Amino acid sequence: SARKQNNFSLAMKLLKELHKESKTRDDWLVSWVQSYCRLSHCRSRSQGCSEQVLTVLKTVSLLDENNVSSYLSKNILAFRDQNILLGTTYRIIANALSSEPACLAEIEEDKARRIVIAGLYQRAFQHLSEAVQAAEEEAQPPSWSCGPAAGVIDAYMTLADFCDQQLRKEEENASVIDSAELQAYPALVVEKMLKALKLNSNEARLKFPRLLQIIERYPEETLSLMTKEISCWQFISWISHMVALLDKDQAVAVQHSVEEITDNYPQAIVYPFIISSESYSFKDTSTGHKNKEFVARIKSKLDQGGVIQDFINALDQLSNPELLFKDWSNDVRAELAKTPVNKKNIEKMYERMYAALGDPKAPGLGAFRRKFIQTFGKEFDKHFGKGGSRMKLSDFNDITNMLLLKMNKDSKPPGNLKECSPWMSDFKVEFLRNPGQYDGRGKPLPEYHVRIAGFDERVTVMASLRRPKRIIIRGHDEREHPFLVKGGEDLRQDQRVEQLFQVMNGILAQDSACSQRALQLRTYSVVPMTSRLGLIEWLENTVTLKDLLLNTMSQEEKAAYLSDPRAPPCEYKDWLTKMSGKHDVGAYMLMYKGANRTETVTSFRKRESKVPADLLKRAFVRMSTSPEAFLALRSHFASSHALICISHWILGIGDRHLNNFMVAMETGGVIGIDFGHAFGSATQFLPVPELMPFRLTRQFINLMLPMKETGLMYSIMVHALRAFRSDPGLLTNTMDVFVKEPSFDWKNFEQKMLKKGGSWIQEINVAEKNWYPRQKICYAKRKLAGANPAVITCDELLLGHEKAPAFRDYVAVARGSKDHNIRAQEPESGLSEETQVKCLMDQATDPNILGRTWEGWEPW
Repeated sequence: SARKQNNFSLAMKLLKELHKESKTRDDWLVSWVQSYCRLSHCRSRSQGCSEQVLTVLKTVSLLDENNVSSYLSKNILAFRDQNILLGTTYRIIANALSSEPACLAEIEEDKARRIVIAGLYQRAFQHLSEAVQAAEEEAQPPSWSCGPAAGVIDAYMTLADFCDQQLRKEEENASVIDSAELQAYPALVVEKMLKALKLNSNEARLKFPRLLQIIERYPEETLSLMTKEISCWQFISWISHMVALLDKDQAVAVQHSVEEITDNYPQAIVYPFIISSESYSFKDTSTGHKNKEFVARIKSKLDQGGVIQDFINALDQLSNPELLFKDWSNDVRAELAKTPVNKKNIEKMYERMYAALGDPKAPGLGAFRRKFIQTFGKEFDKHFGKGGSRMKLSDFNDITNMLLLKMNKDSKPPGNLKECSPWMSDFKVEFLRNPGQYDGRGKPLPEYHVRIAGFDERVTVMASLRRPKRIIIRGHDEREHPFLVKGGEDLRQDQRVEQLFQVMNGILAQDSACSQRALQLRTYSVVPMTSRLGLIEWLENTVTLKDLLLNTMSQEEKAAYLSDPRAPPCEYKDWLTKMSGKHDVGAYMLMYKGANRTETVTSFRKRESKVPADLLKRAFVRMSTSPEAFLALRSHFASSHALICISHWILGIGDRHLNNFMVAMETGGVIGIDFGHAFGSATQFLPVPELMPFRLTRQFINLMLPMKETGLMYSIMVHALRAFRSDPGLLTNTMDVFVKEPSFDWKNFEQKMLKKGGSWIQEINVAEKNWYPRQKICYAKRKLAGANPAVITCDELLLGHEKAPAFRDYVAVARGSKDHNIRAQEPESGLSEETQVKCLMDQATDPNILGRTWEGWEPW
């Protein structure tokens, strides 16, 4: 139990006090696997772990043979011993081995081949990985010996994870002998898999569909074993991933999941219901028509008692008007350029809408009534009487901006309260429906389902871009539950975002340091629905901190705050127009001189951002009823804010404005809501050249007051990194599948755009046929995950487009600005553990990289 301690020297004296004591022979065995699980802990070193292995390997076979002939435990113990052979095989990247006479040859080849130059320099990887290949197969007898469950899983997994890193390492080179050994592993992926899983490590199933297309899939391994899956539950979390793939993905291989979906349709019918609708896609050709017709009957297997969905959809449509217009003027115009598509695709985009406008007095919408459209669709029955009856002309693409604008001046008058005349509110339950939300955890768990107990007629509009509309679901289990409305949003990437996010805080559990001081990161449950719509969960008493800044001005310092924003785009926009002629781009490539920039931000960010350093902590005295809980919630304020800069950086930014992650009034805590841009796009993309990793506003550290030394405390970011590196597979294997997979995520992010506006969306797809990375994201992404510092070297390397002016500034700012200020020159582009963070916080408040920036992005 001493080994629990995450410190090191302690387990050294204590091995000695159990190593001496001899009276039992089996005591000394546990002392071995103790000393070697100890060996495993120090293996988090760089060369130290290897050294420990070198020392333990000399004494691992030293007394192991002597102590006992065999044990169920000895065998498992043998498996553990084999485990350290992995610490041997790894690490040497063709480097110069330090001066180790006598010791190296003696154990490099002789201790590696059994159990010179012909086998090492080019082949030591094969010598060592075969000594452990033959050692791991000697962890197969736990499959034949019955026992108490626990030990088999520990090796089952670690067996497999040798082969994932085997296969992706194999995704770099190809030969004939590697392929014969590569034909010995991939059918061994399913065996370590399953084996009556009792503790879910779900990442493995997900990598596997990729394994069925990269080679000729294995029907039998997938047919036999996968029906014996429970040998409860587990049918869930893997929810959406399969249905997409089975219908069209993987051809015939994809079908093996139709025995999956129907070995999982019966139990928990409730969940895929909401998605499988969205997962229609399409079906093609001949041998799949036999199967397309099959799951089309699986569709007939779920429309029963599922006759309630159309009504729900009608209600959402009745609910919004502006979202439809913007999902209309952009989809209509310009997409009729190129080669004209008058096929079935462009005619249905009508039926989604132009049929939702020719039927408000017709049976299409006689079953799903609206009231705003009742007048509007009637005001729209007339204009569509002339605009719709078709056309098929291309010069009128530009003329549709006249009509849209006219109806925009007719769509802003309405949008009023109540809105219980659109019916959907007065939907109720008859004969017990002869409910929203779902549970996706592991384990059986029945009675979990909430039941909808009608709505409340009252509603709330909350103005923000798309103008969403808050909702309180009134519910069965004697409680309520509020929701929000985003019917234009493709809630799918943010879906996996939170999945990857409790992958995150699902690793913050297990580290002694992280757990010690209790440091988790709150997130919620988006619920996507049928691609064209979706809703979102809504906590209480949280708000945008921007309002904690407005109401703290008081009409006094608000007459001094009315113009406070005004101090940027008056005094800062003027300083643009002197840099170059006024416009939208900012002519930021012309923005030159590196000290002039530092002048206007050391001068104007001081004079301005000293007004809200007071105002901030002054919004922090109101929060405080008494002077003792103040040092708890300003405290938890950082407790949260540090877990996000570090976190979002790994994710690919948070890009969240002062209204895009919200603070909670009651207990601080900064759950972040914005998830539009991801990875490098927010800076890699040309339409908006914006660069900064996290956000650290000059008047933020100001809040902490005399927190100038370091920041976030050197505590936050070091517990942070440390938890991120210690287990690779998870965070790693999660993003790697998240990409390359969904068609929306890539090349269709050009389509995810036109969000703010549309002037950005053009000239992207034509200039971005070089945005097909997959292999240059993830590799350079995992070196990010903690394996590399660089930080600066990362961004320049990240952007492909020539940067005559922009690239120099980024390189100049990342290293040059701080390289005469040494925050960026001296940290190596090779490796450093926590150094990269010290500058990471640094390479943000540098007034040089704060100067040339975006307006409204709250850059202070």
